[PDB]
Amino acid sequence: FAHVIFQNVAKSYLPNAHLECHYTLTPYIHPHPKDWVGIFKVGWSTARDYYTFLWSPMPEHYVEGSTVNCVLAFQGYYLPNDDGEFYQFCYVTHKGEIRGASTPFQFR
Amino acid sequence: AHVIFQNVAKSYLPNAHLECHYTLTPYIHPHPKDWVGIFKVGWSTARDYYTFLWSPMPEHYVEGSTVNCVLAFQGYYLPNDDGEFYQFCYVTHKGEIRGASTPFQFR
Amino acid sequence: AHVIFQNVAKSYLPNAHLECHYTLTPYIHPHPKDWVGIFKVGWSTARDYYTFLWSPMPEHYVEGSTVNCVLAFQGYYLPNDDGEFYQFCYVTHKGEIRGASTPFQFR
Amino acid sequence: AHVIFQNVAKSYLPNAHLECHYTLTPYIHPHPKDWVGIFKVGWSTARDYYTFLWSPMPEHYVEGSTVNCVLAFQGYYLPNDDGEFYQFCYVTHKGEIRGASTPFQFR
Amino acid sequence: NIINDLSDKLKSTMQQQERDKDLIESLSEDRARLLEEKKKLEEEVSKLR
Amino acid sequence: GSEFKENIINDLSDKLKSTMQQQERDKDLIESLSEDRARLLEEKKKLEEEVSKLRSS
Amino acid sequence: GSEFKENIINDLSDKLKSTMQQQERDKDLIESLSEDRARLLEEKKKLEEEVSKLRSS
Amino acid sequence: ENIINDLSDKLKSTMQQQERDKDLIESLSEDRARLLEEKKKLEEEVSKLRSS
Repeated sequence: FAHVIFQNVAKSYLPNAHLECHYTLTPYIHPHPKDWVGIFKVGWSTARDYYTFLWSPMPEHYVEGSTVNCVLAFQGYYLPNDDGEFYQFCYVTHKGEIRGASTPFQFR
Repeated sequence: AHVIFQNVAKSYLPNAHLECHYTLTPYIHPHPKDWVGIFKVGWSTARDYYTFLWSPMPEHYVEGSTVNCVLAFQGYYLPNDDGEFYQFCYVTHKGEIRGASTPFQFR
Repeated sequence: AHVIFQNVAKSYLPNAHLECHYTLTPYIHPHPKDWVGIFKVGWSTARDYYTFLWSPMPEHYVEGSTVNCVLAFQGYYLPNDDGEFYQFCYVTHKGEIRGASTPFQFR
Repeated sequence: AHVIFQNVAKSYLPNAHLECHYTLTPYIHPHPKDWVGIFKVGWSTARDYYTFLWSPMPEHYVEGSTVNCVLAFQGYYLPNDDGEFYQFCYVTHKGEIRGASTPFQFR
Repeated sequence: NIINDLSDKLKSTMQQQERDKDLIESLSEDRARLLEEKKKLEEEVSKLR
Repeated sequence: GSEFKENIINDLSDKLKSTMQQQERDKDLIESLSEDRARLLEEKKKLEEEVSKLRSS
Repeated sequence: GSEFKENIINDLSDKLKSTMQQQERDKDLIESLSEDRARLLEEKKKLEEEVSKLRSS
Repeated sequence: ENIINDLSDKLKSTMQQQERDKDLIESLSEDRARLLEEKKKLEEEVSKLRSS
């Protein structure tokens, strides 16, 4: 239930500064063009609780069974404020299930 | 009542660009943090905008002026064909409405 | 002359695009490898062109018809401002000149 | 020669995209209006090129350096299968041929 | 080189424009629904008093 | 350079400035919607609790 | 997608088709010009030979 | 998503080829014109050294 593994997740990111989200599709997930990565405040219940999101691009020339490394760039204006709350990256499939949840971080 | 919206149709195609025409009467002085919002009819406060654009500050403004303006809302700023009524509202940087258009549906 | 050039000016600006207007009279059947060239006045053969463009086959050509055409010469097909006179010429795929305009200068 | 043409074949397919590899020795400083022409063997002056490309100024050039370059001649820049011999030649903006390749044929 | 830089900035600008459009569309509609759910939840709390 | 080239430069530069201007508008909208949507989320959850805590009453 | 995106897509697509259409004209002109210049160059050399071979004959 | 990138990429390439083509056409057509004049000038010096 981590079929998606976020990598190199800092403990904090500078507010309103461009960011890169690194994650790995394990063989156990078949990526879909309506999969997405959200920034979620810690304590989310459902996929509606996202802050902002970006579609996860379909890996080029995908092969079933492969392990695929990905990067999403989050613009500074997609990001929570320096509000003292903790956030995580989450991988949401087109069915709405969360299949990846990173370690928490703060915007500061 | 110090901002007049003009040529407001009773309907607008969803997901199609749109032009909001309004006039600043002498009763108002524009401010860079004035904005024009799309509101569901029946709103209560400025917090109930659907989307908004800042109102571009008229160039070479003279006090006492009467100035015509237009903002372009892209299609992706607009409500869907949801059967509801909306209007344009002019909000000042101080947070007071000063203009409200006739209503329209997105259909 | 089975091909009449139309609206030929006395001069054209160097290095500016250009519209060459011409008419296919009933007397000529257009061939896909006919072409329009710019020629310096005084030319002897079709070999003397400056630059040229293939004349496009009119869509749905009808035997007996009269067909008005336009080719756009880009500025870098054109002679410089060199004090010489030029003309358009229509060259058939056999190599016969069957239309030659009034001359013009590039300036 | 101050320019060295590399990996040039004894022949190239007519009307096939081609790549011309050369090397700027320390002996020359590249200039933006330097150029590489295809010449028919036996040329006399730089006027006898067949076609030509400006040699692209290498970015962040360092004087004394050794810089390798590639230019892509499109098929429609090349001579036909005419039985003749050609070579690449590097011509400086001062008009001097400072590199000249081994000969090839287009066949 | 002027065309290259223009065509790259145009490229990246509109790759971002598409992501922004998708976000604005989701945020717009969901916020609208939240305002109504909030309006109707205060309805239940004041009618429970 | 030529006129053919400059008309496309100008065309490209026009659309670039027009899309970039739209991006500023989009950035300001996104900043407002995302923060206010966050607060509507928390206000909703606080309201749902007083519902459950008053049928608990 | 969007109408904003679709209208820049359509415009850039028309800009692309026009320039490619220009490029086909350019290729045809370069083919004729480069062949003909070559033939002119050999004709000039074959003619200048006949002037020095006529001035000593 | 490819379509934004693909027409930008095709635009870049086809217009960098167009700049080279314009410079060649301008060069080729100017010099071919001068050549045409020199060749006809030569044929006149040839015929008027015979036809006397």
